[PDB]
Amino acid sequence: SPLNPGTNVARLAEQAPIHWVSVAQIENSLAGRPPMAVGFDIDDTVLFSSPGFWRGKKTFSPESEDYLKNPVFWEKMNNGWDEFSIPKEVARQLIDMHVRRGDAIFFVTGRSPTKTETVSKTLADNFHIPATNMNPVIFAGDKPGQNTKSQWLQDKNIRIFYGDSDNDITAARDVGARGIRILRASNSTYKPLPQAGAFGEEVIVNSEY
Amino acid sequence: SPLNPGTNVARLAEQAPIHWVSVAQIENSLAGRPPMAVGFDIDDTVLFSSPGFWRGKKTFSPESEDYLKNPVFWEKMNNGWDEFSIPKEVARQLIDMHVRRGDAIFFVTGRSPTKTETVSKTLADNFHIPATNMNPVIFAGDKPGQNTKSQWLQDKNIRIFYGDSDNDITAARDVGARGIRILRASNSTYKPLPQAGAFGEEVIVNSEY
Amino acid sequence: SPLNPGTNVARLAEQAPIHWVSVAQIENSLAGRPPMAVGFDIDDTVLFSSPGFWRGKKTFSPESEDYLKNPVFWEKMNNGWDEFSIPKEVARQLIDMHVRRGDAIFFVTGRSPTKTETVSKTLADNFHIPATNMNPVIFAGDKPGQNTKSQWLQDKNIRIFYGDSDNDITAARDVGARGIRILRASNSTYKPLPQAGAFGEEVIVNSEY
Amino acid sequence: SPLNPGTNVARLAEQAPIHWVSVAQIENSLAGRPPMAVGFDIDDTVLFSSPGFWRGKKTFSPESEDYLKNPVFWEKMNNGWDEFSIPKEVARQLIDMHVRRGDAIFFVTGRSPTKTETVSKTLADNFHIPATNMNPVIFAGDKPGQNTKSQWLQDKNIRIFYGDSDNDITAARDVGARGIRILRASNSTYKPLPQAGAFGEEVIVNSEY
Ligand SMILES: Nc1ccn([C@@H]2C[C@H](O)[C@@H](CO)O2)c(=O)n1
Ligand SMILES: Nc1ccn([C@@H]2C[C@H](O)[C@@H](CO)O2)c(=O)n1
Ligand SMILES: Nc1ccn([C@H]2C[C@H](O)[C@@H](CO)O2)c(=O)n1
Ligand SMILES: Nc1ccn([C@H]2C[C@H](O)[C@@H](CO)O2)c(=O)n1
Ligand SMILES: [Mg+2]
Ligand SMILES: [Mg+2]
Ligand SMILES: [Mg+2]
Ligand SMILES: [Mg+2]
Repeated sequence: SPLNPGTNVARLAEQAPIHWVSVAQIENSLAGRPPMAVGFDIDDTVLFSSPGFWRGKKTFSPESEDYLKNPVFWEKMNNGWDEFSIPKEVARQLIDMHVRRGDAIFFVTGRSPTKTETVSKTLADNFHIPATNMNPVIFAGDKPGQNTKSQWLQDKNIRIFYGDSDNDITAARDVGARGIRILRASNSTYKPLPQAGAFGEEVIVNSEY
Repeated sequence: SPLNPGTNVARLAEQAPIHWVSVAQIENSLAGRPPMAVGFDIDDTVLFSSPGFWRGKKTFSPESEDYLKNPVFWEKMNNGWDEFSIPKEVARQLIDMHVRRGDAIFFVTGRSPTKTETVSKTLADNFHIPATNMNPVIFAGDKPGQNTKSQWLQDKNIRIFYGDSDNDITAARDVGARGIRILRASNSTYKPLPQAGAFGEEVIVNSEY
Repeated sequence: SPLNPGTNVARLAEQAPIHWVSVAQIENSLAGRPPMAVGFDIDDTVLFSSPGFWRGKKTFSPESEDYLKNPVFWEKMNNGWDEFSIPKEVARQLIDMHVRRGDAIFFVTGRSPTKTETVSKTLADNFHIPATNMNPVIFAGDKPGQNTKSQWLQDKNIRIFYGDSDNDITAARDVGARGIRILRASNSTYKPLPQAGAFGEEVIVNSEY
Repeated sequence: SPLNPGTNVARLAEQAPIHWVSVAQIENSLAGRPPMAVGFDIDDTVLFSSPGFWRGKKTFSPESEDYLKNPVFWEKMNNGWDEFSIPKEVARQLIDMHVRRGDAIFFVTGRSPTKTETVSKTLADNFHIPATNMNPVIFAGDKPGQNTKSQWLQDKNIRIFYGDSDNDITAARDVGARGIRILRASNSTYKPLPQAGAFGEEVIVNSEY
């Protein structure tokens, strides 16, 4: 592409028509609503867990995505590799806000279920989630052709679902819940990045970290 | 204010929590709604009229804002200096869209009223507004015999009001109309620029030109 | 195009590889250099003169660019329509800086020469340019196939040339002068906007106003 | 910190005066130059190693920065925790470009030295660095028996040094090498982010991933 592409002020100022929101705006929108269930995606929503998925790929399938169907990978991923996962600031702020509200907090992930998992502990510890707000992580798995999260959102009566992927937002849509998008960091190993805002949903500002 | 201030990617990626919308999205939101009255502020909403205001300030009050109280200025500004005003593309798109809907187009301005005005003609001609959708400019304000912008919005049953200033949005909200913000161009002489989105209202993307 | 196009943080943070500079950085780069000749383009560099060109087009050739070859247009443009031209802040700052330096200031424009012109006066007055730094505007004209500015930059020994158009920067290149780009405002009627930085030249930050 | 802070187009279009460059532009600047030594900082320059530093801080000093002085941490960090570090694309492109030139690739780190290290292997493997271009990581610093980064750049005749921290740029400048800045990712745990461009140096676009 051109050595010196240049730019112009129409481009510099250009904004995609995205419904951006802040955590404060979300909290304000909920003012006075009693405790309810809310849910969070995990990967690239509350944890930058690319370190573990990157290790998994290099270890289990350097040339493919097969590691994601490998039980030996999931056993490592769910039982300690989140020691290297970096909690997202947007998640600290959202989880603190939902604890303030007295909301029930659920995590619903496309990760595969394993025999044991330490992920619930990592989340409760890192985010300072009290026992009463915390719920064990739901490992909904990944099955092409099905949104495995939708039925879980329904079963737990989740009213807000935060996530980075299109299927997080459409899971919320499927059940009539409010789907709010978090930006996936640009150094995530899960590419391409989704188009945040592509269902006209709210997207949290500065939510890449 | 360092010579080399530098930057960082948090700053570079930072977004204000604005509800950005497009003309297409606004149109979509009105699908199936019958013809209705809509209204526009003039200055920095549909016309970049700073050229006449710049000339007016230079000619009539170079050291103050007194020109805005000078009938000699307004007679000039409302009877031909808009030949030098630059129509905004955002306004061309909105007015085309509303005309296509069969909506009534109103312009409500805080410009001081004059004996005659040719601003209505300028607007109909520049924006190709059909006679059936066109309405003579309304001069609203707080002088004896005048009615306020809010009062005129109620009178004409204006359901959507477009403008760049805080007072355009509040005038709409006070009567329960939908106030939609247009960005004031950075080379406008009316400074400082407003904080578009300051009341949580919709702001049209790229609406500075 | 899509109703809800969305975005992602790689896009939000993306920067074109442009050599951006500030006026302070330019002045610093010149520290200790004795008085020299410098030159400025006029339209969209020091004056937002779109009001006059817009009036000219609508008056003289609503359906074409023929007004730009019409002597009756130029006579109006160069003898008063700049009363509506809005001086650029970047130009105030650059002209003040060159006056500080004791530099000779030239304006070299692609506007056509007329029998009389009041543009030199408008510039000296609006920018507070002292007699000794000021020089009468050079109306170099426009002739496809020739950069009419290059020979003028050579004749006046201009060492820095500021401008918004590609031919301003290449005029400076032609003569071995330092060509520095100003951003053309997005509400200029001269479209399309140039790609600032496309010759790897310095571009002044925030220079659209 | 208003609930609805709004924005304006001056802010939206605002650019810091940074000398942005691309990898293509850097390569172009070296055209015809024979093979030379170039060097890279490691952390947040070529590896997003925050996962290991995050784990290290949690494990060894949750309430302080003491882990960076703890030999037990460094033995872990330099002997396998980089399996969880994420290579930066900007580094893949730069290292490919320099390898293609036949340049010598050096890595100079302020990480504390350890009895053994497998970081050199991680870097050669991840970046596909041929044995003829590869050099074992240099641990530079101010401990007895060590030499500083500046000293190592002189020793190896490193002509270009890439890094994200101020000290990477100053170490280059102190010995007359070309210091080129890479953006630290916003989800790095090393905070605050540096002001890339703080010394007027080149900064690589989009170099946060
Ligand atoms: N420099 C400017 C530009 C626009 N306006 C607005 C638009 C109306 O014409 C006028 C109403 O007083 O003020 C202004 O006050 N000053
Ligand atoms: N959280 C972090 C991340 C990186 N570094 C840098 C990179 C080197 O590994 C180390 C040198 O002390 O510090 C750090 O100090 N702290
Ligand atoms: N590089 C990858 C690939 C997948 N996943 C996540 C998203 C899915 O929900 C789950 C199974 O694919 O793991 C991830 O975080 N990073
Ligand atoms: N819409 C336009 C068209 C032209 N010009 C300028 C640039 C040229 O130098 C000169 C003759 O075209 O006028 C302008 O400012 N605006
Ligand atoms: Mg996810
Ligand atoms: Mg207005
Ligand atoms: Mg010009
Ligand atoms: Mg570093």
